[PDB]
Amino acid sequence: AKQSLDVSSDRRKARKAYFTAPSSQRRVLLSAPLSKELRAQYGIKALPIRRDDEVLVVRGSKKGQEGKISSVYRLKFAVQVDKVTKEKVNGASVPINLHPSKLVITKLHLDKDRKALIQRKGGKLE
RNA sequence: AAACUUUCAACAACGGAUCUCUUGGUUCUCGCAUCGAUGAAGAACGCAGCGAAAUGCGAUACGUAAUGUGAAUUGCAGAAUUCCGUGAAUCAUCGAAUCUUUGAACGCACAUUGCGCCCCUUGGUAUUCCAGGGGGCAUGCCUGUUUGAGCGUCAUUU
Ligand SMILES: [Mg+2]
Ligand SMILES: [Mg+2]
Ligand SMILES: [Mg+2]
Ligand SMILES: [Mg+2]
Ligand SMILES: [Mg+2]
Ligand SMILES: [Mg+2]
Ligand SMILES: [Mg+2]
Ligand SMILES: [Mg+2]
Ligand SMILES: [Mg+2]
Ligand SMILES: [Mg+2]
Ligand SMILES: [Mg+2]
Ligand SMILES: [Mg+2]
Ligand SMILES: [Mg+2]
Ligand SMILES: [Mg+2]
Ligand SMILES: [Mg+2]
Repeated sequence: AKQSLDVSSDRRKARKAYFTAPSSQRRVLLSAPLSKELRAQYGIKALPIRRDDEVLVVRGSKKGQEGKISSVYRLKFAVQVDKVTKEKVNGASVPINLHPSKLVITKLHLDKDRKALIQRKGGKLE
């Protein structure tokens, strides 16, 4: 239950705040949990998702597939992961949009800001 | 007997009801006090690699700076060794700037993209003419400054 008179339980307001979120807010909204191995290694549970992250799909119809995130398509709230495609009938190959909450990060793209982000969230960085 | 006409069903039409949704409205409550001659509200015209609008901006033109975040944007195209970085982004924030023609709108005028005058500077053999660049020139009122006007009026003068 809500205890503060600053946040809203209004469903209409929550949906406007989701669907009209700018990209810097959608980055936090498009978070993805880590794997068992990375959660043991880094001490933290979920991070905002990145391009060069390696992921495993754990839901839907492409579950159990691997790849690198080809694109974080924040305008569609989606991630496009290579090796996860739809073969069209003309021979074209279109990327299937995935949600990061149905993904599991199995290898992070680490740089200085990601390391500081892990340490900020309390992570082991090991 | 058909055709025709009528009724009913199924399927197909016409049409967009019903149901289920909802980034909208409505009403109540709480908190706050902030437009403009330092040029507002409003208007017109423009601005994007491909845009008519909406939204945003002003010839620095869907923006510049600065700061925070930290890798997007994307409908295509392009750029993406910049990506362990004073650093992507139609991102957030926003204290520095720009801000066309206007508009209370302020040289005058305006059904004109009309006509002046002043200063500095530049070019044309130029203080005077023509041109370009920059800066000015409204009204009422207040305080002050300077220059004045009035036998309104006081001293001082062979
Ligand atoms: Mg990070
Ligand atoms: Mg009301
Ligand atoms: Mg203006
Ligand atoms: Mg205005
Ligand atoms: Mg209008
Ligand atoms: Mg433009
Ligand atoms: Mg437009
Ligand atoms: Mg600019
Ligand atoms: Mg940007
Ligand atoms: Mg913005
Ligand atoms: Mg300018
Ligand atoms: Mg402006
Ligand atoms: Mg005239
Ligand atoms: Mg005329
Ligand atoms: Mg006066």
